[PDB]
Amino acid sequence: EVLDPEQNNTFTDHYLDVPYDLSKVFFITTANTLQTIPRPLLDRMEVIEIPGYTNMEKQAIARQYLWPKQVRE
Amino acid sequence: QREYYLREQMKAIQKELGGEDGLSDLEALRKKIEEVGMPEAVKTKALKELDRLERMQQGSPEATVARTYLDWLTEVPWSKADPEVLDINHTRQVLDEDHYGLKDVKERILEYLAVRQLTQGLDVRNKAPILVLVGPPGVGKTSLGRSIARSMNRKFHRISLGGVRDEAEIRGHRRTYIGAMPGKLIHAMKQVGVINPVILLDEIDKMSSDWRGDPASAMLEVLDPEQNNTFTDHYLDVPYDLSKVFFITTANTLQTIPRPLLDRMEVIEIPGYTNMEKQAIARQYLWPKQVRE
Amino acid sequence: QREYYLREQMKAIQKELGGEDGLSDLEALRKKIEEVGMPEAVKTKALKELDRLERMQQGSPEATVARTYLDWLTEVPWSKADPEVLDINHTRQVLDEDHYGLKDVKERILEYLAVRQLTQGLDVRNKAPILVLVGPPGVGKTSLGRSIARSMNRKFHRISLGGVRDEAEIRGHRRTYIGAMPGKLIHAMKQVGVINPVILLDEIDKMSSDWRGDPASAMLEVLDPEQNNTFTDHYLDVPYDLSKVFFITTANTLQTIPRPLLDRMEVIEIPGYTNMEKQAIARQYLWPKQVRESGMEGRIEVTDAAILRVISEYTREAGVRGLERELGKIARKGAKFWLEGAWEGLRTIDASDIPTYLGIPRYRPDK
Amino acid sequence: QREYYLREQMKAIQKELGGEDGLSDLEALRKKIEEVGMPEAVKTKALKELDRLERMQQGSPEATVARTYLDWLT
Amino acid sequence: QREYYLREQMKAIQKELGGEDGLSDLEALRKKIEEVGMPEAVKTKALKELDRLERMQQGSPEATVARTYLDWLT
Ligand SMILES: Nc1ncnc2c1ncn2[C@@H]1O[C@H](COP(=O)(O)OP(=O)(O)OP(O)(O)=S)[C@@H](O)[C@H]1O
Ligand SMILES: Nc1ncnc2c1ncn2[C@@H]1O[C@H](COP(=O)(O)OP(=O)(O)OP(O)(O)=S)[C@@H](O)[C@H]1O
Repeated sequence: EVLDPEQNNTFTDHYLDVPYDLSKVFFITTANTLQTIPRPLLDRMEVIEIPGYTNMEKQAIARQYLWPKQVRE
Repeated sequence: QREYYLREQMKAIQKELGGEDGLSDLEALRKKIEEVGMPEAVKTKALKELDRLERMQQGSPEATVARTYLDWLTEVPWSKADPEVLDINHTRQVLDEDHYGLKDVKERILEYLAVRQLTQGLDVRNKAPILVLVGPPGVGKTSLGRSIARSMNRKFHRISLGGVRDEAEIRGHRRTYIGAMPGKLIHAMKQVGVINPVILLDEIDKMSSDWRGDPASAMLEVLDPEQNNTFTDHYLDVPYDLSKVFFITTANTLQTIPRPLLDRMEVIEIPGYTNMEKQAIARQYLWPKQVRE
Repeated sequence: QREYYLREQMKAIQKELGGEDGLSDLEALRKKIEEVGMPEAVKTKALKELDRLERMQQGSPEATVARTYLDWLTEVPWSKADPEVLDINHTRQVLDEDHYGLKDVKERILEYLAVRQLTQGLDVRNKAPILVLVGPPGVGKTSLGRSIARSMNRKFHRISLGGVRDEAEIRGHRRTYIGAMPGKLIHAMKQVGVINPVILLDEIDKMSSDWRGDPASAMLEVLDPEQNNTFTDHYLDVPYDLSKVFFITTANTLQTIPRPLLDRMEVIEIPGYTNMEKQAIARQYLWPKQVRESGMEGRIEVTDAAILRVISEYTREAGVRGLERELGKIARKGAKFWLEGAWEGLRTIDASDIPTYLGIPRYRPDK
Repeated sequence: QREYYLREQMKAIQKELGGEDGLSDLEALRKKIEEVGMPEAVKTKALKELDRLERMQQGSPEATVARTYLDWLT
Repeated sequence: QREYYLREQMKAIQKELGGEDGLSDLEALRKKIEEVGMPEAVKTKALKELDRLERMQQGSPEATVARTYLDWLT
């Protein structure tokens, strides 16, 4: 009910007996596999797969982000 | 002369300690009970508990309980209804404006209207359908409910039963308790103004069911096609008829519905679309929507 | 002190509602208490609570509690019963008008009536059996309650126990609370006017438990025929007799009924219907009521072979809700065909015209 | 009579703290219930709950539920 | 003497707001304890939970708990 992209204009919990509007809120959900998400819940979300890094972009991350941070701390 | 002079004295005592109520709106409740619906046993017990509020004094914490019971009892509709639409062609037009395909559901609605045309007063039973729409996760069977409700010129209200686990959400709590009020059905019948709504029960196959909470066995006598004209709440203790309510329920599978609840409902399969149907849906419903937005 | 003075004059006016408030109380209820006919200990408790409903003033929150407890104690039936039937042939003829088949249940009811009519002098008898109807969904369990109650010329009341979780529905709350109502059983006894109704307790196998106990423990008190003659709720502080009530209960399976309840019950199983039984109850019961409700009577009919087609090739069940949904579908299609051009007389639906009305068959017959 | 005068004194204290302040509670909630941009179908429920609240007892076990509900709405 | 003097005052007040001995309680269920059993520790405990029902309000929930307790212990 909270992630339905057509019907979350009217979300109703049990304490507030009124419909509340959740259509403007930017949801970002995080997972690490898709197999344990039930199929009606997976259909409501847009998938973006982040694959894992190669060695030269690991070098770029280590030069530009990780090593100055570990030096300052 | 003497008895209405006695009324003059009690009026003097009342308005010198008047609350702008206690004689200003108790008799408004007296007028409002008698003018709206309310079969005879209900109005007898209602006037019985109306004449035993007047000697509470608000300054009576049980005066709140009785007045809120009366205001749940008078604002739930009794015999107020929307007419049936006779233009079956106009209903066909409005159903074709919203969705592509889906001939089975549309023919079900048009046959309901054809039956309601041939009964223009015959003293027969008027029993509204109880449906379950079953299909794959993407096929539109939630938007179809309010498309039906707009095409028939009826009122619409949606209830989500997706994670509901307690029985106090279908029926209420008793009037004894501090903050009690009825279940979602009586509240939905109060939000809607009539006795002919289209109530979408959003997913009927996802209710929790164990030895510590099973609402799926309290949905029996809500969806019973023979006995839901005497549905009894726990807050209201009068029998209240739900036999005129057009209930549409939705599910993705039939295996997780309890078997005494499944055969209460007429099952309409919605199978999933072919490539020509998806091309037509994409041409005249989805692409103009995305281009506008 | 002004407002004390003012409703002091109001209660002095209440001494002269009609020249007195007595007719509404000491003379309302003192007339109503022996107008009914009530036992002696409850008469003692009623008189020596009207003794202090006498003394107090109206309006104050200690008089409304006592007055509602006196009003609820006056309108519960004490020693008033419907007459007993002495002709079991009339009971057999009434039971055969509402249902078809179901021979063992009907003859068990006739055995109970014969036992109670032959035995009215030894005073161990006349404990009514706690009947349990067990079967698949769709067989006539719930309808037999009203059919049996019409057969014995008694009054009927149905209580649904499908999702009852609180124990305060069976046995109520004490009348010292700010809101106070009795249980559902004594409310049902107020609904009927007699001491011997037929109470249908529907779906006893589906009661839910909670903390503060489960309502099966409170249900065991009323449904045990050796302790239900002194049944005590908490609203009424007195024992009440519920031994003359004929209880009928329904269930779908036995494995979820509590063990101290199954030891006091006599199960009667309803097996499910064969095809000849299904077409008999479709000729006699389902098809006329599906044609009346469509407004198509005198305009469309169906043969026996067509009903056998509908049973064999479109249903797989034990009950008959699906069969009447199919017959209602045929009546709807006829009602829609009527509006797009009428006919005279009545057309008769044959077994070769069924796929026009119901579509492609969904089960294949054996050959 | 002494403690009657005591409770009557403290009731006189609470009905005017500074100049007024006796009714800053429900009148401030009446202001706040219309300063926010609620839909009308929620405003009707809120005003009916507040009118049902204003007859009650200040400090009842049945008043704090309604006041907490109105606070969650505001 | 002081027992039936102060209870004589109990009687003389309860006679008009109660029409003579009220409820048959409060003097002779005091005598029903000595005619059944009992160990003396049980007897003094019964007298202690008996004498707390003396002035406590009739129509209150705690009194009924104490009432059924001393009636079932009897
Ligand atoms: N035939 C159709 N014509 C037009 N729009 C359609 C059609 N079928 C589906 N849609 C659209 O598809 C979307 C999904 O509809 P939903 O009713 O939400 O599907 P749903 O089956 O109810 O999802 P769940 O997971 O089963 S609750 C909606 O925006 C519909 O408008
Ligand atoms: N032998 C029969 N003769 C006539 N009508 C019957 C017969 N058996 C069943 N029916 C009808 O079948 C319908 C279903 O009856 P019910 O008693 O409500 O079923 P049920 O056994 O109570 O089902 P559940 O799921 O346990 S509530 C009613 O309309 C009955 O009139």
